[PDB]
Amino acid sequence: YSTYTFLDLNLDLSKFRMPQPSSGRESP
Amino acid sequence: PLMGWASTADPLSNLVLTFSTKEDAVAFAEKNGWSYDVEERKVPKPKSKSYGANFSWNKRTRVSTK
Amino acid sequence: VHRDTPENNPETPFDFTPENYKRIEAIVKNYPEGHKAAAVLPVLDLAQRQNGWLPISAMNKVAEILQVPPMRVYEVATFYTMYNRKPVGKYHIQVCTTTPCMLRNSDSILEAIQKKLGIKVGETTPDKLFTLIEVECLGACVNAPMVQINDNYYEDLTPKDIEEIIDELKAGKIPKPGPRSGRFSCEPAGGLTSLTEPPKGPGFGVQ
Amino acid sequence: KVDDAKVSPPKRAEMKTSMESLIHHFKLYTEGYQVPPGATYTAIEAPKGEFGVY
Amino acid sequence: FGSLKDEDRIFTNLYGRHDWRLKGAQSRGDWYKTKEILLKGPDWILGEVKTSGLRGRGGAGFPTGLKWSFMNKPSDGRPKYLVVNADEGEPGTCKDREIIRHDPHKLVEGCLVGGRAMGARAAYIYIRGEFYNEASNLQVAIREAYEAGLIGKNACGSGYDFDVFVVRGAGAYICGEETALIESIEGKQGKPRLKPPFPADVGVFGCPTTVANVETVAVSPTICRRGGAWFASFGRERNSGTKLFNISGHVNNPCTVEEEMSVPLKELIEKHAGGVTGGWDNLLAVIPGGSSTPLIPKSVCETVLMDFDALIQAQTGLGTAAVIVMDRSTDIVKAIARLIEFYKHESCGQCTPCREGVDWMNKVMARFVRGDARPAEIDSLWEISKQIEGHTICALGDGAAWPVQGLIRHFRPELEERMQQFAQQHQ
Amino acid sequence: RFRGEHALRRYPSGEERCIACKLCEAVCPAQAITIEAEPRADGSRRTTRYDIDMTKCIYCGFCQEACPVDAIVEGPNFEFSTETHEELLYNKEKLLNNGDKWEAEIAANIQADYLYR
Amino acid sequence: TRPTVRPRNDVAHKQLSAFGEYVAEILPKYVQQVQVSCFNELEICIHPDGVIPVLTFLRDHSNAQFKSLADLTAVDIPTRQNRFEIVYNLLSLRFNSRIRVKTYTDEL
Amino acid sequence: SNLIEVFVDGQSVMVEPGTTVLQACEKVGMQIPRFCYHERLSVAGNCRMCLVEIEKAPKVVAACAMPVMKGWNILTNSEKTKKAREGVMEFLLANHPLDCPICDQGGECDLQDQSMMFGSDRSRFLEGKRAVEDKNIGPLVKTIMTRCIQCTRCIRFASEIAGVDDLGTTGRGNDMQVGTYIEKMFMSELSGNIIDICPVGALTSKPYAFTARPWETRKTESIDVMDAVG
Ligand SMILES: Cc1cc2nc3c(=O)[nH]c(=O)nc-3n(C[C@H](O)[C@H](O)[C@H](O)COP(=O)(O)O)c2cc1C
Ligand code: SF4
Ligand code: SF4
Ligand code: SF4
Ligand code: SF4
Ligand code: SF4
Ligand code: FES
Ligand code: FES
Repeated sequence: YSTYTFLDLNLDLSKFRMPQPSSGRESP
Repeated sequence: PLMGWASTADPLSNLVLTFSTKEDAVAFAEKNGWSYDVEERKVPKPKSKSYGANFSWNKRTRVSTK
Repeated sequence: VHRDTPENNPETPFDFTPENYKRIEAIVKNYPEGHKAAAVLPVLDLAQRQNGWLPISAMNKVAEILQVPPMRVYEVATFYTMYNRKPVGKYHIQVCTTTPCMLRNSDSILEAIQKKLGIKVGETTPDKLFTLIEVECLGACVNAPMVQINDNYYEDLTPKDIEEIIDELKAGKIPKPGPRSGRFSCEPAGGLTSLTEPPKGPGFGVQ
Repeated sequence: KVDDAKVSPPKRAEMKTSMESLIHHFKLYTEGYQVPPGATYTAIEAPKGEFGVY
Repeated sequence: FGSLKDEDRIFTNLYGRHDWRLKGAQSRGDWYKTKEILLKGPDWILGEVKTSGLRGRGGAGFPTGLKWSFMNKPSDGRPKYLVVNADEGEPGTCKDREIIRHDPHKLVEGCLVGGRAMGARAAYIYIRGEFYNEASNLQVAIREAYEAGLIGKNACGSGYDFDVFVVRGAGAYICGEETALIESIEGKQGKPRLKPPFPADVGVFGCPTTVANVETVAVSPTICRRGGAWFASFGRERNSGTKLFNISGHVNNPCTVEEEMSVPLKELIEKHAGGVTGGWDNLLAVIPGGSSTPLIPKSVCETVLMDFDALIQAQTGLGTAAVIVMDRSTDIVKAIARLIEFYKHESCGQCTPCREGVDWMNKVMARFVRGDARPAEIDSLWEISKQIEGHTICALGDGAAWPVQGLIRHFRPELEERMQQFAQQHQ
Repeated sequence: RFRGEHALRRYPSGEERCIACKLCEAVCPAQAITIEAEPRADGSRRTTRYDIDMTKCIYCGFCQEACPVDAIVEGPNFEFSTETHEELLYNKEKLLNNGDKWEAEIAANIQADYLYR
Repeated sequence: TRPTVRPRNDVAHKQLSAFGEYVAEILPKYVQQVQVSCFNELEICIHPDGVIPVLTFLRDHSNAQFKSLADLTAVDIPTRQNRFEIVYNLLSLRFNSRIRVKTYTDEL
Repeated sequence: SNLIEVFVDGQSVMVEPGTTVLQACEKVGMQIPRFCYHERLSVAGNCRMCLVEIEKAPKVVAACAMPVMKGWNILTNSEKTKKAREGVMEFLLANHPLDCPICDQGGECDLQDQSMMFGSDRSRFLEGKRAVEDKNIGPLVKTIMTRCIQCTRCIRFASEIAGVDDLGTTGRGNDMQVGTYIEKMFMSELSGNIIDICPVGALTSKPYAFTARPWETRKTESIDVMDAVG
């Protein structure tokens, strides 16, 4: 019910814990 | 020099024969007795192609834009 | 319509807000590095969120962010439906016409919008902001021919809503983001109650 | 004409609307047909004798 | 089938619609026995869904208990991921945005539980961009529990605990098929791969993944929880369990519907609650599914239950679980012609069978709705529908023959009288 | 349907109906036609030289029926009998003159007979 | 198959099969290949020493007259290791049948 | 050692575990009709013009891109193959202009040397034929993108060898074009070499453009000297 305010979704608490990332490499 | 028709002597100029093999190729230039020069048959690489190798984890072949 | 650019604005320009650059940090952290390489679906759509409709100079900008060739981005922005390249309005309205919505009496939620408004059908308003399109396949055909807006949707449509939602937004109101009448909770109506209780002894996982 | 169009050319009012008709009008006039191998012989009654083709 | 039911009760696999839709404390159903479920190994859950043999609610068979255990390579050196669908691409489905409406806590209950069966690393769920308010509350529903230390990265009590990474498309295609979603999860244009390369659990994002549906994993907590000897509840020994329905088209209350296997549609559609059109002596021409099912008249389908083979006993079965009718006022040809018009505006464009075969039809299907000159084009239009089956890659080739191929069946005086009217009018 | 002198028609107000598509030269059995095209400056392609011998011309009717754009037509006038072999070679700019000395003659013929072929 | 495709018959395809079966059975000094043409005609390959006798066997007999020589022809073929190809052709006036005699050769 | 004995048309042949149906059937001397597959490129499956009816199966597969398992019966000429090749190649010859008087690949084009040999006999559309517009790329390559069977063969060239990533696939459904979205010119070395690749008359030569049809030329092989490798 708000068109903006995606930083509450995206990077608010999901930046503190990602987790972790390790995610491998794949450089390539 | 009246039209532009590419007129000519050289009465052979249009002769292709179709021989089945090399073994019976040179066996006709000798029986009538003129010189020759032989090319070679070329057949390509066998080769290694595999769809599904276009998607990699660490390799370099990875295509896009499709 | 066409999908080409006859050089309106090659350099518009369109640069981002320093509040927006730190949100680009969070997206790249999600994807695994190396094959990260394209976060173009939130990154280009974040450029739509700042502007409203993105010109060709916005498409050249994100290529320098993600070190991709530019044609990798011109391609992707012209496939998906939601992105906008022509100029748009303040309220981009969607009348969800499909087969069951045709059966759900879209006929009065059809024109008589233009008799209510005064524009051409399927067309933007001549002045500024009302721009009318029609879309397919969003959720409930169990409702009426529902009308989505840029942040919500309006279930249970009717010509009285056509007499309201068109009317109240010209003054700038919020015409009920939900079902304006009927069941507020989308219930079976004759099967709605079903004796609300704890769900009959949790704990069968002994096995 | 024989109908199956790999032997007959099509009508002039047919090679002028549809697409599949040029490809069998054009290419039936650059190269000819394709006929399978093998010899044959025949004979009709020409009005003084025969007329045979090998 | 048993006793022709398929009832509706309160002992269900859903929590509740009207109770509470926001964040909460996971009152009775959610997180009841949390760590004891995943305390055991994978083979405790591998083959455990064979007590139901849950076929899968994506739109096909191939049971979801089998795709997780079997067709699942153990490991070589590379990670694994989960891809949970949430896109609803069949028109008039509404099976999603009702699960996400009031019960969002249940989806992360079996996200970590379902991924233990594969042993995958991360979880990528995929919501349509157009559903933005409900998907906004989904990320809020993460922080209610996941942020509270219940899940990740070692919570609770196990070394296996991971995240959920939410993305959005825009207006995409990848609902109706996999292998276009794992392409559009990258950034490419979503023009899908071939479906058997090396199929979707061999070649994926960079490393093999799985593709499941919403209630393919939303029922997975309670199906591993309640189990039984209840998981075979209704229907025959072919299909087992209870599946979510929806009622659309012409009704007094087009509403959400919950039931179990093999209920007859004559007593099911009239119930909950009004059948406001002609229940009888009108047509009540019904469609079994969303878009992969053609028309049926008032014949034996009203006597036929909702088993998978019951509709396969008829000409076409369906797994979308969407019901739409048109009794009296609606023109029969007019409604389905705008469903062929639909496919021109979603189709990919790679294969020359689908592209430039649908538009062969959409140019001429709009002629039949008008009523025009001489027939016997119908059998030609029937042959073209008979000529897109194994030719296209994805199901939308196969999902574009079927509303044509059944309209040509079942219905003789459809346009034999309509084109007669224009032939009489021109005369 | 008579066969005779050659011609090249043109459209209402002139376009030189030929397009140099090279079929009237590939099914002459006697190899009379000799076409050499060039991209003309406007962009549409045309001929430069067009040569029909009137001695190798065996009078088939294979040029008349191979043409897609309906240009080269065996016209219905047997008026001939020149006195030099240097003359019966035709150029392009003879045929047009010979094809615009009449088109009231030719276009009355083809309108009667295009309904069969 | 359809109209505008030639209808065959198995009558002459069996009789001309069966007839020239024993032209290789009773002169197996010369005849070295016999094959049946699909359009109901016969070819019979004959070594060039049997140029006179297998004609002379045919020329008069009770079972195979073949008393009319329709066409003698000759085809040249490079790449054969023996160039030419002499092809005889005959007509059974009592019987309405055809048979061709294909004798290979060389220049010298 | 390390081969699968696979029976083509009821006749054995021994291929490596990991070849294609295309190459294996090209070993015993047969050419399935090819559009979207050139040897020196990658492999895509986006025209569906090789359709082999594999024996003892309901479905029909593409012989371009699939492995060959334990010994199949690759049944090329049947009554289900020949109902598919004839059905695919009526589709693309619909949305297509009526050239070959003036299109410059009038001698070799593979909507023409299939469609006598394989493919249909007559047309049933009977009106339509969408018409996109052309543009320019360079003064080497005349570009008429009306013709365009959309085989994506020129696009996989650029992402491959001639590493200028410039062309793309722009659109959805029937509405797509091929050429560059911006008005960028595409020019490097090997830039004019695409006009051999292009299997119909879309990409054609600019200086040669309207001179002569290719059944008249006299091919004599030769070696060119402007450079090191010859
Ligand atoms: C007509 C049709 C519509 C479909 N719609 C959807 C859809 O809206 N959402 C979805 O996830 N899958 C849809 N699918 C099927 C996908 O292929 C499916 O999601 C994928 O195969 C996973 O299936 P699963 O549930 O067995 O995991 C549809 C299939 C068909 C034939
Ligand atoms: S059905 Fe055809 S258009 Fe649709 S995804 Fe498959 S190949 Fe592409
Ligand atoms: S008349 Fe026809 S065939 Fe002759 S040059 Fe003109 S276009 Fe070509
Ligand atoms: S009449 Fe026949 S031979 Fe004479 S120019 Fe015409 S096509 Fe050639
Ligand atoms: S130029 Fe035309 S024929 Fe060549 S690949 Fe592109 S679309 Fe296909
Ligand atoms: S590209 Fe094909 S269809 Fe087009 S003119 Fe050439 S041969 Fe005809
Ligand atoms: S399709 Fe229009 S609302 Fe569901
Ligand atoms: S035919 Fe080229 S893709 Fe299969």
